[PDB]
Amino acid sequence: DEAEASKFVEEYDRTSQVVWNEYAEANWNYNTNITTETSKILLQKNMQIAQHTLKYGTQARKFDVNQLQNTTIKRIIKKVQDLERAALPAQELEEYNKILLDMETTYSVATVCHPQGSCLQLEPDLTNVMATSRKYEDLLWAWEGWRDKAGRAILQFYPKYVELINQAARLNGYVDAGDSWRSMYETPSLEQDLERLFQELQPLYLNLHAYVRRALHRHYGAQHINLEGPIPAHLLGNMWAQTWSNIYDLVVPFPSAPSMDTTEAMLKQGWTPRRMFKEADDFFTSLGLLPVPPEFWQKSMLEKPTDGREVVCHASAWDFYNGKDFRIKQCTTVNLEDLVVAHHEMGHIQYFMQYKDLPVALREGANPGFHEAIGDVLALSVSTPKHLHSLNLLSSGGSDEHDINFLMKMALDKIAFIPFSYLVDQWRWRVFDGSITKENYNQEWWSLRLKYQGLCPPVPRTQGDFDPGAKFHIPSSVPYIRYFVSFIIQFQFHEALCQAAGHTGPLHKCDIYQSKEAGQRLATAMKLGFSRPWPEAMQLITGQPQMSASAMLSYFKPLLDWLRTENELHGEKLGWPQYNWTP
Ligand SMILES: *[C@@H]1O[C@H](CO[C@@H]2O[C@@H](C)[C@@H](O)[C@@H](O)[C@@H]2O)[C@@H](O[C@@H]2O[C@H](CO)[C@@H](O[C@@H]3O[C@H](CO)[C@@H](O)[C@H](O[C@@H]4O[C@H](CO)[C@@H](O)[C@H](O)[C@@H]4O)[C@@H]3O)[C@H](O)[C@H]2NC(C)=O)[C@H](O)[C@H]1NC(C)=O
Ligand SMILES: *[C@@H]1O[C@H](CO)[C@@H](O)[C@H](O)[C@H]1NC(C)=O
Ligand SMILES: [Cl-]
Ligand SMILES: [Cl-]
Ligand SMILES: [Zn+2]
Repeated sequence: DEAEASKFVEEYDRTSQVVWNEYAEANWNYNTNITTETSKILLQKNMQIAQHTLKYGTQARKFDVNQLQNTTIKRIIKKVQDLERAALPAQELEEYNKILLDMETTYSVATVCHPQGSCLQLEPDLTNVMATSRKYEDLLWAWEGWRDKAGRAILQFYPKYVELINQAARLNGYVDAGDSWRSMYETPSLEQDLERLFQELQPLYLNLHAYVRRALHRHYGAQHINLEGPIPAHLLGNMWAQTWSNIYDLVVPFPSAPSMDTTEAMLKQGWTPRRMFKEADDFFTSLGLLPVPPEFWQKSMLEKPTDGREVVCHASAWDFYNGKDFRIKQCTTVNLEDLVVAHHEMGHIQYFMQYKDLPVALREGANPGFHEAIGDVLALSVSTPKHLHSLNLLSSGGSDEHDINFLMKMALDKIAFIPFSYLVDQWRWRVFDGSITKENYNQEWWSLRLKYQGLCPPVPRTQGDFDPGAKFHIPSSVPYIRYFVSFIIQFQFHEALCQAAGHTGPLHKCDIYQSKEAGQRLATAMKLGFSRPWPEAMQLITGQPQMSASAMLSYFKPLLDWLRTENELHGEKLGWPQYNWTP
């Protein structure tokens, strides 16, 4: 048993390093160069990695894991027993691989055209319309057009995708794909834990929602906003209304305290995508954390190519499983939003670099939420008016009015995201368990959009619509609950790191730049990779083991007080009791 187990793990690790590296190369080549040739080569490398996964997975299942002495070895073998998609018979596997490729390509190439006129891509064109347009009809054209072209096109693939991903999950001992995905957390209480955290953020979200709804009523008119109903989904400055910070101009608490056009500041000062990533790299090293290798700068795709290549523009970070080659792929735009995204992606890279010496099976975050949180933690400090001023992107600080303005800007991103990030996998888990059929995909999506976010579609949906498909993570088959987890725990990390850095005063005023004490907490946790259950890494960072909304609540407490006073004086009804309302 124990000698065979150790040898197996050693053999698994050295062979996986080679196969995964080769696969990552082909995957990268496709993602940064969408052609028939790179598609063919990718689909072929799929079969190579599946061969390897089957070989070692079949072998791993011969071990009685719960009868093994060593913890690290037992944990590796348990994981290898899960073949994931390689559990599918050859015919279903090739079909599944092709479906995944087809969905990603469809989404990444979709355009929205005026007749006899120009065609708009999602990045940057439609994103910019959603962020900057203040015309109801122009916002609707982009919102609907994007769903018409990307969402509807995904529908033909989705039922078969569901069938095949569920089949793979069952062949690996799970009840469905949702079961398989949730198991990434190793937390039996997950669904209830997440529900409790969501409920805790309700007073803050409802108050933000009511305040923003009033400001939209002001701008877009009484005929288009029901002050007791859900908010039309196209008015929040973002394609998915998942973050609302682009309508800051419509909702400024104290318009007498003006803040700098940060984008114009970045453009004027000649900021480029490369500069944005260099500044992120500097923040990590200021903490005593690792710099990205010279290779990163050579091989990364940090901006949309202009040589005619079709690419997957959605930001992502890549581990090539050799401990040397790490890359980011991002169609970076020069603005504050993408500066935050650059930091998020550099957090993934930092995690890769930190756990690079673990066996490849353990080269994952403590849970998927941890991997998402790292970059966002640093970005919280980056976002402070004090720090932005030090980058010469803001002029100031430290009036109460500028303070509530700052908290509002942060809430529009961080608070608004809470119900959306909770909502995506509530929908998918119910698709995977068979409670939502292909007949009810869209209707149940909107039911949840209403229930959790208090949003309504600006135009009634019809048969053939598949709005979930217009969101990257759906055709791309990337689990989403990690983002909800991330947003809760990143505030816990911020609080702990700030304490470790000797910050006193309001949490939202903390900037951990150059804190070696903060860097050390992060490094120790990240080095664990997936080697221990996640509460150990939580414990290392925060001095306790639990997920908790208390840090986020504390961060936003002065804003909650302000919102309650403001909403009360205008007599807002919190929530959307007129829930059937649409515009
Ligand atoms: C359970 O098994 C794990 C895994 O073991 C490893 O993989 C197996 C498949 C097999 O190949 C086996 O031989 C191999 O060890 C054990 O985890 C390892 O534990 C050791 C000792 O704790 C770790 O050794 C460190 O190695 C790293 C570099 O690889 C060094 O940084 C470090 O070097 C020194 O540390 C000492 C501290 O005493 C200092 O004096 C020095 O300054 C220097 O820093 C260690 O030598 C090793 O990293 C672990 N490997 C993995 C993969 O986790 C584990 O010990 C076993 N547990 C039990 C209960 O036996
Ligand atoms: C894009 O992919 C094609 C395969 O069709 C390849 O020939 C070409 O070299 C690639 N271009 C770049 C920029 O690498
Ligand atoms: Cl939608
Ligand atoms: Cl996840
Ligand atoms: Zn991420």
